[PDB]
Amino acid sequence: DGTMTQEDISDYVAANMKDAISRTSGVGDVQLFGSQYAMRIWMNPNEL
Amino acid sequence: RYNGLPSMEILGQAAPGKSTGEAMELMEQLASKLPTGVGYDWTGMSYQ
Repeated sequence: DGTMTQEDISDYVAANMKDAISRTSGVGDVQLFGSQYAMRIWMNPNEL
Repeated sequence: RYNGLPSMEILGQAAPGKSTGEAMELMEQLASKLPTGVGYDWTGMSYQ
């Protein structure tokens, strides 16, 4: 429906799906094809 | 927390004459009518 970017999808999968899937019966390693959202502070050296 | 998500454990029993199967089935029927983003699961004795 074009409401979520792949960064938004990656965060949702990481935050809501990955942990439960990683503890599911018979599941060894689980690799996320993306990254969970962090609070990104993008510094400007001119303003610092 | 239950399976890595925030939870609230609810204990109860089937009323006299009725089996646990019917009591659990109603709790599921009542759980389905709850607000958006509220799920449920069976643990301990109910899991077995």
